[PDB]
Amino acid sequence: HKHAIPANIADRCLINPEQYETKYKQSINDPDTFWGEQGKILDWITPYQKVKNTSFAPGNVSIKWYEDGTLNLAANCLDRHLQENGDRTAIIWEGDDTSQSKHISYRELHRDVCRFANTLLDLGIKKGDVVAIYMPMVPEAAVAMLACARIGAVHSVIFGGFSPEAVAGRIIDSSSRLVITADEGVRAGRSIPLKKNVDDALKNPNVTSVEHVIVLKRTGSDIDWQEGRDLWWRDLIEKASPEHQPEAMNAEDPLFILYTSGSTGKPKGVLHTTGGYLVYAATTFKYVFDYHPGDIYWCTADVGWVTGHSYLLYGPLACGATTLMFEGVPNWPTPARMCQVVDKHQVNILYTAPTAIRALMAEGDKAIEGTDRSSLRILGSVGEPINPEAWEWYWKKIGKEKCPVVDTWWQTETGGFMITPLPGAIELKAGSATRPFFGVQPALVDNEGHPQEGATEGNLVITDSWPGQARTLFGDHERFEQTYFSTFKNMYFSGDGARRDEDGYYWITGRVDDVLNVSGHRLGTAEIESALVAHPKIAEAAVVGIPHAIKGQAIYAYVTLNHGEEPSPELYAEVRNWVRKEIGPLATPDVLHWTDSLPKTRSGAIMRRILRKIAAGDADPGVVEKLLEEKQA
Ligand SMILES: CC(C)(COP(=O)(O)OP(=O)(O)OC[C@H]1O[C@@H](n2cnc3c(N)ncnc32)[C@H](O)[C@@H]1OP(=O)(O)O)[C@@H](O)C(=O)NCCC(=O)NCCS
Ligand SMILES: CCCOP(=O)(O)OC[C@H]1O[C@@H](n2cnc3c(N)ncnc32)[C@H](O)[C@@H]1O
Repeated sequence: HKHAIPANIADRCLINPEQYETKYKQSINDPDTFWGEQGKILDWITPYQKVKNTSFAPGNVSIKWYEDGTLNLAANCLDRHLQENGDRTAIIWEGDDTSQSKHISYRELHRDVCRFANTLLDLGIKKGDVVAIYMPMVPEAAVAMLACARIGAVHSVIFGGFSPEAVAGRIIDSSSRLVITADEGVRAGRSIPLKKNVDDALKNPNVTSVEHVIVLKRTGSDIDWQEGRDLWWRDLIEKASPEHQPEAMNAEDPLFILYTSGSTGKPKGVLHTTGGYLVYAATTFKYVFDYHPGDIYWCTADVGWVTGHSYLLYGPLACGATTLMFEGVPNWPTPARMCQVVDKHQVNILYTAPTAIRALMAEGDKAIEGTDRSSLRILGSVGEPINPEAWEWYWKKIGKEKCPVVDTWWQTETGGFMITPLPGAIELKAGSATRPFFGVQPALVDNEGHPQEGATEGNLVITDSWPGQARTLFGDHERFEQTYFSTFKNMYFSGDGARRDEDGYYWITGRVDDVLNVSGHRLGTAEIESALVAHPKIAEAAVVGIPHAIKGQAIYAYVTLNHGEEPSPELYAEVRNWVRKEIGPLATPDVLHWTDSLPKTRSGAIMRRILRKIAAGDADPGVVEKLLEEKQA
């Protein structure tokens, strides 16, 4: 049944159950008053007058918030805190090696961001230019992002785990002018060859836009160097002035791109602007994590993903929080690592992923052995569904039965939390995201777009805009309309399925499109198919997800070879390595199913549902039996 709000939370919560109901209803009935007042969570250089100005209508998808106002994201995350809180830790950095760590005051963070901003400008970088950031979990990644935002440059963070080919792709689509990386990343006592990956990516003859590469000496390893192109981070920043006066950006000036896998084609750059995004990130962070000054906060998400943008850096810093940046993996060297970090830094709010929770739970009490955990007050979960027994293990083992768990459902296209508990306001059901946040109107529709009311299930749509909504796909607004606003007209389609129970709670069941969730990573099946088919021995491929006790879904690839070609264990490894090279280790098929029996319709279209069910272990009609025999082997 429900978990009641505990008294300690009741005594402190910013939002109680009555306040939730009042605010939500105003957020929907009168969003201009509600967000007009709520926008004051930030400092504006010139105040807005218009608040909500959005349309989801066919041929007129247009989203604007606070449009006539100006601000600077770097000033809201840094400058404004300096006067009263400049000595406060903005970022606690915990190294993969626990003997290495740092506390970085707001004043120290501000200074390096000013220096790096001048560094960028001196390099000929201007407002509107795209800057690729391919960084490990080090504070210099945050410096780079915040300095881009300060000067109105549009950063494009590329997750460090992508391959040279995945990196080149992103640089080409975005016309990145600059690449910011490190000699090597460090993760689980191991090096990641980031700069060398950059070298390989930049040899792709279709990469034409890049003028420099800035390189942080993280490990001091021997690397190759291209004179003139390659610049050391330290060389540049030490010669830069610490004085930088921030200019006003418009609320709708582009802030960042994030490449996101979709149901069809290669990943596209989900674009966020400035005002609405930052208002929404700060508002959701504060209310949902019940942030009180002095609260130590740790989100485990990588900087390379939206969770890392909104809830490691932007939400927290705007709010004047201490946010923890962990360099490593929550279970290395031992499964107790995560909770040792909590004890070490007296962390009060912990926000992580179900895959991580499941990985720790497999280790049982080894995940908590020798650790206290008493500083914790709030837990959270993001990225994927969480089953009740993982939710209960997390709530009992990590939170000592004392901490509410906020299961936050949202996406890269939403900027911030969409459906989530608030810890002082909403009683928890293990596995449920619960109720919509302020300004969020979910609905469920069937495949024909018919709204489904009460306790039912359907396709999860949002029926109006909210301040943190992505504004477009980089260079392709028509695709943006087509992808999200064309299936169910006048509505934003999330691509997820959900049920709503008799209490009005949402239970997110997962993607209903051809998108996979693998270790809490969003990947398209079509893009893995392309990677595979690009192999010179492969003619066809069909990728499906299957359940996996830790990963959530594993990648199961049915593969048809060019005629005359034979399978082998050599070829098996080689085809996995092939995808590892095309995209990255994150997209590596778990299973390869060699077949000549791909099930096609009368018009040659792949019957995915049957592949899915067969892989899950349970025209030319004969193919099913051959597929089942093969699967059995
Ligand atoms: C559970 C988890 C901690 C396990 O991590 P893991 O032990 O490294 O295993 P993963 O499946 O994640 O990674 C697979 C590979 O990618 C590599 N990798 C992972 N993150 C990397 C990074 N940041 N940079 C470079 N390589 C990375 C690993 O080293 C591994 O490589 P290998 O096969 O050569 O050994 C991790 O998958 C995780 O935190 N996922 C949740 C995602 C999330 O945070 N959700 C919300 C984000 S929006
Ligand atoms: C939120 C950070 C992840 O952003 P991405 O844009 O990479 O992925 C969004 C998708 O992750 C799943 N998802 C995310 N959170 C949840 C969640 N809390 N419960 C169930 N599924 C979730 C949903 O399917 C969603 O469409």
